[PDB]
Amino acid sequence: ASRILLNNGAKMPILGLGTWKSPPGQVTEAVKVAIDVGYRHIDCAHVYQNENEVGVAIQEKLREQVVKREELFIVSKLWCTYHEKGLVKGACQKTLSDLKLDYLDLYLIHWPTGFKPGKEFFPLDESGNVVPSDTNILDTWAAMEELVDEGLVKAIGISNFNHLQVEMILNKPGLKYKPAVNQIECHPYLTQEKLIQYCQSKGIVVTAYSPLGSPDRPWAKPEDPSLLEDPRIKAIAAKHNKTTAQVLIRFPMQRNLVVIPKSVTPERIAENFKVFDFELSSQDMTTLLSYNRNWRVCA
Ligand SMILES: NC(=O)c1ccc[n+]([C@@H]2O[C@H](COP(=O)([O-])OP(=O)(O)OC[C@H]3O[C@@H](n4cnc5c(N)ncnc54)[C@H](OP(=O)(O)O)[C@@H]3O)[C@@H](O)[C@H]2O)c1
Ligand SMILES: *CC(=O)[C@]12C[C@](C(=O)OCC)(C1)C2
Repeated sequence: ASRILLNNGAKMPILGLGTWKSPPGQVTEAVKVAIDVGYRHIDCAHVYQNENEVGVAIQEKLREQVVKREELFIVSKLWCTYHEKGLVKGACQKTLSDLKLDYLDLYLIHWPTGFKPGKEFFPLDESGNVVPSDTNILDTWAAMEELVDEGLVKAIGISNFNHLQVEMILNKPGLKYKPAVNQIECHPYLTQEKLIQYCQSKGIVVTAYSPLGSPDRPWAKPEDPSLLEDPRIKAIAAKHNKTTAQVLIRFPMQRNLVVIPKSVTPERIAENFKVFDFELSSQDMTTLLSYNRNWRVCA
């Protein structure tokens, strides 16, 4: 099965293309190649600063008759400076305009924390701390629900929400739509077993971000661990005649997760799609889960 049924009745492709850190001048080609090779799910965000160029690729592939819109599953996210109820719709409309789309398949609250609204993505103060906004996730959620009612988005969800934050949404007085997805960091060093089990028990699909460990993340240091170079994981890959990246993508798939590896390199975009022709064993899965160290790319 290449798609997972969401609680809104739509089917979400279990493999998607990530676009954080994909330069504007390279992401159009990346999305074009991804669609050609079979990807039908693109993970986007306003803060990635490249939605226009993602949209150019989508429009070109629609024009070429490679895909139709209903075959694509386009995800974007609401940035922290737009958590005020009155700003959510405008943020969504700006993303739709940049992507050249009439609707999104899924729109996520990018992080539970609201930041001061304004012209800074990351308003900071002298202590190095973010300037927050007078917002809370329940009022922001009500504004997200309105986007579903208006037909701008087919599903709404959350990202980087912990157990208690998910529970706060689910217990929200007046709740209209449950979150369809929680998108969280997940890989062998941060396996998220409890949060995943909780979300799945509530019918919330989990998407694993940074599944390769985000080796291109800013501020990576030589002392940091590296999933792609972990010899224990290389050994599992060699056993299956696959690459380490392919093992790391297949791992979340066998946990009934969606996974969104990022690449701008055509060969790697294609390699990362070749994960439907093999199975990790039960022991492979248990062994990968045993590597958890609660180590986060995104703190
Ligand atoms: N919701 C959130 O807060 C959040 C946070 C983080 C990420 N995300 C989403 O999740 C996506 C994936 O996470 P990520 O971008 O942090 O990192 P990632 O997908 O774990 O890793 C991307 C890095 O791996 C390299 N790579 C890709 N395929 C490879 C392969 N087959 N062999 C070797 N290297 C390979 C890429 O290189 P090249 O691109 O140069 O090929 C890039 O350096 C993001 O792009 C974004 O869409 C969301
Ligand atoms: C990893 C972490 O933390 C993070 C937040 C982010 C974004 O998105 O930014 C903007 C670009 C993910 C970084």
